[PDB]
Amino acid sequence: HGFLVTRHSQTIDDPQCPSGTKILYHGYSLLYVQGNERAHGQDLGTAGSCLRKFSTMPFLFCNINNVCNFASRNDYSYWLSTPEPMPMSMAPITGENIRPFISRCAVCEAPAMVMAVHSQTIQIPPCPSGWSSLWIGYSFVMHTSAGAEGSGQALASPGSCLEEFRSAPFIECHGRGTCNYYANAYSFWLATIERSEMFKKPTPSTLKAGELRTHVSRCQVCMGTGYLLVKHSQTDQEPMCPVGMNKLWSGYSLLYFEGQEKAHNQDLGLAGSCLARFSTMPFLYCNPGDVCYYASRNDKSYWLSTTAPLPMMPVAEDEIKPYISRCSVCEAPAIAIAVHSQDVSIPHCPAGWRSLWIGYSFLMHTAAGDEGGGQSLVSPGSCLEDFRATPFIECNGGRGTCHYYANKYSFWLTTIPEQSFQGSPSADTLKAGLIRTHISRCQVCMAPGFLVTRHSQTIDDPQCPSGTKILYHGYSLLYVQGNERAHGQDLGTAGSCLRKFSTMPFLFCNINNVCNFASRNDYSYWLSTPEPMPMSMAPITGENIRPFISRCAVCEAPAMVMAVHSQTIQIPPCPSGWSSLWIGYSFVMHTSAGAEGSGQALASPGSCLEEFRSAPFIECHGRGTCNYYANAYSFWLATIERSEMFKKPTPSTLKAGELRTHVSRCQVCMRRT
Amino acid sequence: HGFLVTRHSQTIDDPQCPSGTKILYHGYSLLYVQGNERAHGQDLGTAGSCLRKFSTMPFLFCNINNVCNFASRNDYSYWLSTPEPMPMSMAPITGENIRPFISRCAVCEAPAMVMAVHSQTIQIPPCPSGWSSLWIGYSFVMHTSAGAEGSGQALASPGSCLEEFRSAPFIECHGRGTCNYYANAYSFWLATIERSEMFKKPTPSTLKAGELRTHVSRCQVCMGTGYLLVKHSQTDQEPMCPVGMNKLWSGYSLLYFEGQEKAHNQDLGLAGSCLARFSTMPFLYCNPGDVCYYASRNDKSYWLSTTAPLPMMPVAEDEIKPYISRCSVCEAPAIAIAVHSQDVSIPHCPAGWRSLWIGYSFLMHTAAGDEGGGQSLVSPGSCLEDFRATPFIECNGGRGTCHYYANKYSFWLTTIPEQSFQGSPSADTLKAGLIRTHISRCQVCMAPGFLVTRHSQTIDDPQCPSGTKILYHGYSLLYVQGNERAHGQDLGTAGSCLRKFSTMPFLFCNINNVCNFASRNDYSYWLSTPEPMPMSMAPITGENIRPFISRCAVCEAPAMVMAVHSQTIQIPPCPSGWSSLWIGYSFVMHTSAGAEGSGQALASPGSCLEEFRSAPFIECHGRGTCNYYANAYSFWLATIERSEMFKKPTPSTLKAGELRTHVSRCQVCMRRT
Ligand SMILES: [Cl-]
Ligand SMILES: [Cl-]
Ligand SMILES: [Cl-]
Ligand SMILES: [Cl-]
Ligand SMILES: [Cl-]
Ligand SMILES: [Cl-]
Ligand SMILES: [Cl-]
Ligand SMILES: [Cl-]
Ligand SMILES: [Cl-]
Ligand SMILES: [Cl-]
Ligand SMILES: [Cl-]
Ligand SMILES: [Cl-]
Repeated sequence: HGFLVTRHSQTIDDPQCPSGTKILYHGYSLLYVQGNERAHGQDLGTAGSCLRKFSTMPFLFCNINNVCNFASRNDYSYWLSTPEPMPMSMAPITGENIRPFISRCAVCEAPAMVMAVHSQTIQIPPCPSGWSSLWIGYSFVMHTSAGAEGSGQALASPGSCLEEFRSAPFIECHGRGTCNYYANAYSFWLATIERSEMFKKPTPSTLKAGELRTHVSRCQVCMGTGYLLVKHSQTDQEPMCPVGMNKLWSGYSLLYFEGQEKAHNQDLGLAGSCLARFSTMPFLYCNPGDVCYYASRNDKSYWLSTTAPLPMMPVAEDEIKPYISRCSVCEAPAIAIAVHSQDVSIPHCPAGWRSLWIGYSFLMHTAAGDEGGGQSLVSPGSCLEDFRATPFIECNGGRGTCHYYANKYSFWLTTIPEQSFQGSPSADTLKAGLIRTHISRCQVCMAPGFLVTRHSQTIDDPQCPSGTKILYHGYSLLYVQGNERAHGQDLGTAGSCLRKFSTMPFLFCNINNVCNFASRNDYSYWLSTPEPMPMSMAPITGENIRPFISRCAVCEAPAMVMAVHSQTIQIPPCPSGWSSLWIGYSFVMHTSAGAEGSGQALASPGSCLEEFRSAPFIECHGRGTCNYYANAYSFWLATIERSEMFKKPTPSTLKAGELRTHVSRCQVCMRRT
Repeated sequence: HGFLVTRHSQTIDDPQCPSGTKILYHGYSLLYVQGNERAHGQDLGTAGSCLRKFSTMPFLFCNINNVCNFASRNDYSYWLSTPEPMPMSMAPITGENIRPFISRCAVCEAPAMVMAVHSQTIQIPPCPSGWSSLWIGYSFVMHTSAGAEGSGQALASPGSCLEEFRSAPFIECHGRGTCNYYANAYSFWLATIERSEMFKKPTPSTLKAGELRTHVSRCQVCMGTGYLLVKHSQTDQEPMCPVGMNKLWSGYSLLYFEGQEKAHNQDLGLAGSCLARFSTMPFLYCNPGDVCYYASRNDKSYWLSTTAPLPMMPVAEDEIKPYISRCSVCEAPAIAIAVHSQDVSIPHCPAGWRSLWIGYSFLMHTAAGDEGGGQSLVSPGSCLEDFRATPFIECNGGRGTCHYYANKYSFWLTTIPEQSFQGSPSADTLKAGLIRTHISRCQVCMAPGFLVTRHSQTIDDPQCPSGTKILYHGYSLLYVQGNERAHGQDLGTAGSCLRKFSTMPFLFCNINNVCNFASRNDYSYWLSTPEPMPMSMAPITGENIRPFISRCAVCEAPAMVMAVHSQTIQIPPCPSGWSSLWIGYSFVMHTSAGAEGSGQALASPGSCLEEFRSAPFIECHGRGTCNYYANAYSFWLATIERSEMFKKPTPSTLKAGELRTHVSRCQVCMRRT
């Protein structure tokens, strides 16, 4: 069916594909990139973390004036690293001296899906019954470096299970060709939690060389038939698995971690959002000097919550339990997806598809600072059965307490009374019994196969590619920005294809159970068409917006689909056993207002746009206006010569007529069945 | 008395000192720097914006392991620029080709204080009666570039009045030696506002070459005897000036602007916080292509507010007026300062000092996103007569509406029952009649002369320097971090010298009139002593914190004091007419948790620390713990060879025994009287 597993050696040698899997290609271990000071990661369990060609600057950026710049500002790349020591000078490494520092990786095709399980103890967690073992490791969850930017791993992804513990598991590289370790490069790991300690104030620990792994959770990567379904009860009782679905485990509903004031979220539809053991501080962090700190600074955790009444002051220890939502992870015979109506009407499941539950369209959230995160709209995690203005609670780390604070926001897709296009939303403030008719509805449904999403980048619906069948058409949503926090929908997922357009397709709700729609200064971003910008350069409003918005198709596929990238001007061939759906250009990330943005998974078809555009997306506002602004940046994978991988990038500024000469090419492929 | 004015030519030629002033030195126009992705600006009206030696990397950073790195990561510097065109290649500029792009400046000594006034029309505002004119210009307020980081000008500073309008008034440089213009380099200007339009929804305008200056406010820089006192009524009536103080103007209480999701604040004790004409969008912005946008995106403004009752929905147009606090700017015979008690007791004014009012210690604020700002604790702007859990209102730009949202926080210095040292704060949640006894009190008092603040960086009180007299001693506060936003107290100001220490010297209050003290995950930062870090490297608690905290003295001076910096290993001589108070090392900025931080004004004695330390400050938490963490970074001005100013910086990594070889030296000087 085309499942993939990616393995990282954390040495200069290629890792072997785990028993029962077969090699597709090898590469270098890409952790994340940082462009215009915004980080965008690649999950280490996915093929996008494995790049065939290294470079300290593997991407470039383009502006709306059709000018692209390569290695010509101040951007970063980050790579998993080897045991190689820092040179005694502690000065940045350049050229071929970089090579001994970069981890290698393997992309392998598995016969069945692959996941990680975590013990939250020093013991190895066993694989689920009937699942086969691929490797064991240490629970790696997130990381931060320059600017305290960073990214993290999904806790059910193999990428959260590193086979070698390192206080310094990654190295920082710069567009100018330098790489080094820096004292603020932090690695975050799941900590060991005793069941008896779950609802006690954490005992802080400062750990040094020789005792570090004593507090690091262990993991095992496992392969098994079927798929995973995750349910969150939003109550203090574990949910029941649907009829016929064996339960793997129950736990506590984890929404996100905050380390160094940087959120790292778990998708509520994935098993990483269901943690078996609760703590107000379930992780620790290490600096590169082999010193780790558990519950010894000012970090926090966030959990989906129950209807337990708002406390007057923070709750401590065992008073926390009634507040924490519970979850169950279940073995499913097919992949569950969410469908959203953007309407008062509940959306029906497609004909023949088994329905699992009905809910409300939960999109994103913010709390302390402007940190937060959001859900994938094709994930069941975006469909909460119970609407709640405040669906999560904050747990303040080493304090051992949890509380509701006034800056907690939830964001929900809105109902839209128009059949499909809302260019001029009307602001409103909603309370009490007037809220729910403005919250989009959803249903979670079991799909018979797989989904491929395609974007025309024109006003015309795209055709479904060969071997796939249309499910629905819509508009190309790139990301949203709520309360100054950006949240994307991967362009390879059905969440980037919305049946209804609005310049403001969401609203937000506060601790006082008041919701505000199109009343503040929030944004939506959409892939756009070749429609020329107006000569006036003034914002576009209302019905005049329609010619600018790209259309999309969501299609049913008989097998899995992926993107591969050449990092050259040549088209990369599809892997053996895979056939071609389309070709395009390697699209990595983007920023716009406030330098916020999002990006694509490099193994996702969403990182392979069929039409190169220096300005591939348009910015819209709750005010009912859209425009192209001069700070809209698109980032693409750069072309790299194998012989020059480790040499200093040669900076280049490209103009119209030579843009696509330095843009990596890609192909989208589906496993032949 | 030693007043200074700084002028920027915006060309390659030295500007002339304005009539009635005399030249001290010339240099290059430094706008801001960015280190570890955090921006720190120098107000263009101050001598710290005028650096004798240019470099694309004029600073270095040091970590707690006594290792310093120069031009060896990925940092930035920004400079006011000339009319020089971009090269046709649009590729980064290097080497001597940079020189034609950098503005020159002059630092001049004035016989009296200097300010800017703004018309908010296309007409030149007249100088106040009895004030003499120095130059006229255009109202320049803030700017953003890479990462949408940036900084801005105080609206009563000459730095807010640029003599030449430019859509692209500054250029971006990098540690690697490159400089260029980028499409996201935004300049923000005060807009023209008709009195009849003040409380109407803004009319958006997209402006192109040939009509840009039609919407740009004009300004005049003026010199006059005496000082300025600013009062905010916190009501819809203008405050009366104190007896004997002539009123210059009345206006509306401006707290901050938000452009590109980056706050730029006005000090509530300075005349820039009193804007004569209100608008929900009082500024516009330009990109470097000579295209400007007024009320055409998603920016906002924030104002001090009244007791007008919380509206159920946003208020529009003329319903806004009852909500906006009013202000008056008054001519004062001496400089008013705030003194804070950190106690239930109201602090008395020093003997002989005229008292102006009594209030509560207002420290900082956050609202949309995590943006916000704060007050200087020696400024009367930190002493609000009326405590308010929500002392400001948000105005949503081009919507033309204002509202109170649930994520608005105010932060206040706390009362502390200990005589001077609180190492273990006890968390509490406060409501209704139990709040006010926990809010520090203040009094605003007219000082007979000037103030100099000195830090011992030891547990011993420093001596007041020659020619000054002790006023009080305290502890060295570097900055605070509330709701993930950092807010500093310049080390050359009395606000960095607090009579009482706490790991959590503040609390925050929410829209529901509930205050939370030491209950979440906030921070305070203090200059520290030579006390060794514990071998255990574990956090320090309670009374054990005392040996680590630096002491300070606030002293009365007969004249103004400044810092000068050599950018070499040699001590810079005091200017002619000025005598030496102490020598030290050029200290620019710092970051710690979350890569947040603050910095010093380079003309302030706070940028001249007498003891160089790679780890000059310690991090404390509301939990009652303090520690040195590996991501604590100190940034210092680097040494620069005049012949190599425009050449590529040579990167250097320095170890113990050679740290001070690349650290600029400074001297603190007082005008002889
Ligand atoms: Cl770069
Ligand atoms: Cl470092
Ligand atoms: Cl912690
Ligand atoms: Cl709160
Ligand atoms: Cl909005
Ligand atoms: Cl723009
Ligand atoms: Cl650098
Ligand atoms: Cl650009
Ligand atoms: Cl605007
Ligand atoms: Cl709100
Ligand atoms: Cl706290
Ligand atoms: Cl640390």
